[PDB]
Amino acid sequence: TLRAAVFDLDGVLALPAVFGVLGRTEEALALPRGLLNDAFQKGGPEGATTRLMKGEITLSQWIPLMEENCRKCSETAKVCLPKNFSIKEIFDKAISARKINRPMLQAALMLRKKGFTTAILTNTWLDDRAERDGLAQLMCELKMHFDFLIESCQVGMVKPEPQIYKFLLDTLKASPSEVVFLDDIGANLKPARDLGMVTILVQDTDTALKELEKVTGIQLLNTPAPLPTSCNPSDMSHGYVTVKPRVRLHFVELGSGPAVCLCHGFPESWYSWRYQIPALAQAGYRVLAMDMKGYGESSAPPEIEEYCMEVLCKEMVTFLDKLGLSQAVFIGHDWGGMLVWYMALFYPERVRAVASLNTPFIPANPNMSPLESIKANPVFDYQLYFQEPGVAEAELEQNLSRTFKSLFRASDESVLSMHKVCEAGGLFVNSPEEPSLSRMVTEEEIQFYVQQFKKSGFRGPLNWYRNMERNWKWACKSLGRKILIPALMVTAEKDFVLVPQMSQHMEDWIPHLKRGHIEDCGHWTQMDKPTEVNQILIKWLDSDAR
Amino acid sequence: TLRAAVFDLDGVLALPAVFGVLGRTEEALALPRGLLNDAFQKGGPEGATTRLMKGEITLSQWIPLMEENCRKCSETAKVCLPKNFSIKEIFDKAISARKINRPMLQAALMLRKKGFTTAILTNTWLDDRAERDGLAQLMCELKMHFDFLIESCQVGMVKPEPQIYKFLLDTLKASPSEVVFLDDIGANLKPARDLGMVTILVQDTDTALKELEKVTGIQLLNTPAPLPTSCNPSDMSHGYVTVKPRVRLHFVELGSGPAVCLCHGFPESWYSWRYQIPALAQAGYRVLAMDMKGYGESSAPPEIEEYCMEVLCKEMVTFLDKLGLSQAVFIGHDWGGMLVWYMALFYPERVRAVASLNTPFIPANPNMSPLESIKANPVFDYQLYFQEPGVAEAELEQNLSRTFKSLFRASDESVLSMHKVCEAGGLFVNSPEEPSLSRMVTEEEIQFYVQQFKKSGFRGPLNWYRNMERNWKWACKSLGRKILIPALMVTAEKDFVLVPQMSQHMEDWIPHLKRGHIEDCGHWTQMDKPTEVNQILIKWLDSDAR
Ligand SMILES: O=C(Nc1ccc2c(c1)-c1ccccc1S2(=O)=O)N1CCC(F)(F)CC1
Ligand SMILES: O=C(Nc1ccc2c(c1)-c1ccccc1S2(=O)=O)N1CCC(F)(F)CC1
Repeated sequence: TLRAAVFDLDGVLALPAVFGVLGRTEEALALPRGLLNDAFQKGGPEGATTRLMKGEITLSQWIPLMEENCRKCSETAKVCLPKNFSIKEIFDKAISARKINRPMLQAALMLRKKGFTTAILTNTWLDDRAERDGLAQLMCELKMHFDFLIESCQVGMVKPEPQIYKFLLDTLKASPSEVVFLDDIGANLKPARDLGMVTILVQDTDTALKELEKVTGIQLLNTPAPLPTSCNPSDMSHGYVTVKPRVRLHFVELGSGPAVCLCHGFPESWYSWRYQIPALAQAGYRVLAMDMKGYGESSAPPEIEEYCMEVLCKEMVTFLDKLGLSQAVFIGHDWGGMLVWYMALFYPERVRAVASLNTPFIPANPNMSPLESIKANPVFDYQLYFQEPGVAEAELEQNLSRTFKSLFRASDESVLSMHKVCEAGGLFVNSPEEPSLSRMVTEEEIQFYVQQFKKSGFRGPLNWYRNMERNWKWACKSLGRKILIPALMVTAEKDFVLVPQMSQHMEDWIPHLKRGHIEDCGHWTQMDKPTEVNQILIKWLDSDAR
Repeated sequence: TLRAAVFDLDGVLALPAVFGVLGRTEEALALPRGLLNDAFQKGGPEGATTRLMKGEITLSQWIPLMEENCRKCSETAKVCLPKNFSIKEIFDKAISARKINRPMLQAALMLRKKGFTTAILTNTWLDDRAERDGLAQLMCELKMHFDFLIESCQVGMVKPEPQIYKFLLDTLKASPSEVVFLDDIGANLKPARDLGMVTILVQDTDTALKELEKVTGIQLLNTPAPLPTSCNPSDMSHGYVTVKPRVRLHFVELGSGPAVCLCHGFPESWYSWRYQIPALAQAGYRVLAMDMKGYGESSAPPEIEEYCMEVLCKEMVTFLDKLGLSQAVFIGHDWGGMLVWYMALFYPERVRAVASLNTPFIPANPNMSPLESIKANPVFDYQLYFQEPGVAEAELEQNLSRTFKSLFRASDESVLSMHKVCEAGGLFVNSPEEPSLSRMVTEEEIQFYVQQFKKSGFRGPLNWYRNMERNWKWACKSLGRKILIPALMVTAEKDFVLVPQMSQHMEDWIPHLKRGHIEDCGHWTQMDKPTEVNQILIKWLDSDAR
C-alpha cells in the first residue's frame, strides 16, 4: 500500500553528514567529547541554529553566533580552544566533502520508475558564503530526480516540529500509512512514527536499503546499472537562430561552461543525443544539440544545392557568430561527423576540438569522381538509390512508423537487405510490414521521430546525399592541409556501413589523433551504448578540450 | 559618386601590422636589415607564404617552412641566427599585440550609417595554433560592422593578383570608380588603381582619415562619440523555456562566459537592454535578457496572484534549473530591480552577484500596510489609480503609440502630471494627443514596443502593482537577514519616482554595498545614458563578479 518515499539530504542522500564532521573535529583537536555538538544545539528552539534552519538569518550571520556558543561551552568545561579555531574553516571543509550517496539515489530513482512519489525533506540554511556554488550544484543535480524538495529555511518550519510533517502530508496528498520516511537522526523519526508513517533509521546505507526492499517489495540492492538520465523534450530550453532569410536553425541548450555543439546523422534529430545532453552538462559543459538543416524544427528548403557541405559549414559558422561564440567543440555522428571534419579543415579558429562517432576522415581522390567510387562497391548501392528525387522519399514517407522501426535496430536485430537495393526496387522490399520493436528504443521514442518527420518529410535529409560532385570539388581544395587541432575518432565494432577498418589511415592526416573503440556497437552509437559514449567523450573533453 | 569603401585588416583596421614586427625583431636581435622580410617573401608566387595565404596549407604547416627560409637567407648573408631563434614565438607575440584601430573602425561605421557598402579584403591564413581563439575573437568583433568579409585563404586568391579585385567588384555589384580602397601596402593598391578605383595609402591613421573625408565629403575626424552598438531583434538567438504548464518565458541570448540575467521594468521589454547586450557579451559574459512574465513573447496569464513576488522569484529559480545554471548574476531596473533584491534575500546560492538600477532596497514595515504608506504620499497617487482592474488598461491600450511616446522621455521633456492622477481621472488627461518624439528614442524603436504590447496588452504588466499586501506579508519573513553577497546600487540623479535619497539607508542591510551614480539621468536609465551604464556595470562585474 506504500506509494510515497521521503528522504533526508544530510546523512541520507549526501555523505558524510555535517554532525559527523563536528565529532571528527573534536577528536582531531583533542577537545572534550560532544563540545561542538553542544554549541551547535545551544538554546534549543530559541537558539541561533533554529533561527538559521527556519530562514530567519543566513549562514554568514550564524557563524559568529556559533563561535560565541563554542566559547561559552569551553568556559563551563574548563578548557581552552586552540588559537587557530575557526567555525568557517570547519563548516567550509564539511560542506565541500559532502558527495551524493549513489546507491541511495539509485534506489530513489528505481522507486520513482515503479510509480512512487519521491521527496526530499531537509533542515537546511540560506547559504551566502563565497563558496555557496558548490552547494547550489549539489541541489540542482538532486532536485531533477525527485517530485518535491521541501527545505526548512523556505517554509519557516523545522524537523522535529509536528507541523512540518502535516505540511509534507498535505503536499504529497497522502495518508501517513502510505509514506516511507528515511532519516539518520532518531529524534526526526519520532513525529513521523506518531502519525503512522513507516520509518527507517539510516546508520549504514546497505542495511537501510535492505529494510526499504523488505517494506516496498521492490529489489533495490544488487540490481543492474540503470541507463544514463535522458531528456524530456518539453522540459528543454528551445533556441531559434535565423542564419539566412528563410533558413532558421533550432537547437536545445543545457549547462554552463565551454560550448559543445552536437551534430546528428541521417535520418535523425537533436533527440538522438538525449543520453549525452544531461551527462555533458553535469560534467561542466554548455551543450547545444542541433536539429541539422532539413530536420525537425530547423528550416527545410527543397533545393538540392542548399545541402552541399560548403553551404552547411558556412551556416554553422554564422550560427556561432549570431550566438556570440568565438569557438565551440564540434562532435558529430554519421553525416554530422562528416561535417565536423570539414569544419576543422576549413574553419580551425572556430573549432576548439573535433570528435566524430563512426565517420572516418576520408580525403577526396582528385583522380576519380565519387560516383565511380560508389559504383565500384556493392555496400554503397543504397547511395545510388537515394540519387533520383522523389523515389526514396515516397518509400520512406509511406509509413513513418515502419520506417523508424526498421532502421533503428541493434546489430543482431537487422531486418534490411543492405545489398542490391536498386535491383530489388527498394530498401524495404524484403522487410516485414509490421517490424518488432528493437531493444534500444521504446514506442514513445519512435513516436517522437515520427512526429518530427511528419512536418518536413525526407526531401531535405535525402538532399545531403545529392551533392556528391559539388562536395568532391570543394574537398579537393584541402588536400594539402593537415588537422592539427585536438581530435578524437570513435569506431563502432559492428557498424555495417562505417566499418572500423575504413579509419586506419587517418593518422597520415591527423598525426596526433586520439582514438576510442566501442565493442558490440552498431551504427546508432548514442542510443546503442550510451554509457560507453559518455565516458569516452567526457574523458577526452576534460584532458584535450579544457 | 562613391558608394562603397574597402579596408584591409592588417595595418589598417588592426594595429600594429605583422610586417612591422619583422622589422622590430631584426633591430632587437641585431640581425641584418630586411632579413626576416626576405625569408617571409622567399619564392614569390611559388613560395611557402603564398601557399599559406591561398589556403593550401595552415599556419602550423608554414612555420617550419619559414624557419627553413630564415636559415637559407642567413647563410647567403654570412650571419648566424641566435641559439634561441623561434618563428612561432615571434608570430605569437605579433598576433597578440594586434588591437582594433578604434578611429578607423569609427570612420567605417559612420560611412555605413550614411549609406555606403563596407567590406574587408585581406590576405590572411587558416590559423590552427593553440592560441587561435585570440584571432577568432578579433574577427567576430569586426565582422558585425561590415557588409562583407573576403579572406584570401577562403577564396584561393591573394592580393595583388588581379582576379581578387574582379571577385571583389562582382561581390559589391559596383563599378571601380564607385569604390574607395584603403591599404597600407603600396603593391596592393596598384591593381585597384589600374581598374579605376580611388586608392588611399595608409601610413598614419589621421592622414588617411583626412584623405577619406576629402574624397567622400563626410566628416570623420573630430566627430562626437557614437552611441554604443545596439541589437537588431531579427539577428538575435531567441530562447523559450516552459517553467510551469501555461507559463513560458522568452529570452534573448548572446556571448559566452559567466551568465548574466537582465530584468526589465514597467512597461518595458527585453529590448530595453539593446545597448547593454552587445557590450556585456564583448566584455566576456553570456547575457540572457528576459521578457518578464506578462510581457512580449512570455506568457501573460490574467490572474492577479500570478504576479506576486513570491511566484515571480520561484519561476526565475525554475528558469535557472531548466537551463542547467547553478548561478547567474542578476541585474534589474525598476520592477526588475525590486525582484533582484528579493532573489538575493531568498535564494543567495543561485545569485552570483546582484545589481539594481534606480530601485533601492526598502525593507518592509511590519507596523503599517503598504496601502497606508502609499496613501500618506502624493508622489505615489498613480499606484492607487493602477489598483482597479480594467481602469488603467483602457486608458493605456486606447492608443499605444501615444502611450509609449508620452512615457519614454528624458527628464527635461516630461509631459505628464505626476500628482493628483486619481483626482484628474487619468495619466494622460492634461497631455497632448500627438506628443513629439523624444531625443532618446527613434520612431522605429517606439514601434517595436507598440508591436509587443499589441499581443497581450497591459493586464499582466499592471498586475505587478496589484499584490501590495501579498508582497508585504512575504517580505516580512526576511527582516532579520542581511545581503552579504556582492551588490551594486546605481542611482539616477533626475528620476522622478525613484529619487537617489530613497537609497541612503541601504548600508544598514547591505554593509559592503558598492555604489554608482549617474548625473542628468531620468527614469529610463539604459536608453538615457547607455555609455555610462555599460562602464559602471562592466567595471563592477570584472572585479566583484569574477
Ligand atoms: O549513408 C551513410 N550512413 C547511413 C546512415 C543511415 C542509414 C544508412 C547509411 C543506410 C544504408 C542502407 C540501408 C539503410 C540505411 S539507414 O537509413 O539505416 N553515410 C554516408 C555518408 C557519411 F560517410 F558521411 C556517413 C555515413
Ligand atoms: O512604479 C514604479 N516605477 C514606475 C515605472 C514607470 C512609470 C511610473 C513609475 C510612472 C508613474 C507615474 C506616471 C507615469 C509613470 S510610468 O508609466 O512612466 N516603481 C514602483 C515599484 C518599484 F519600486 F519596484 C520600482 C518603481
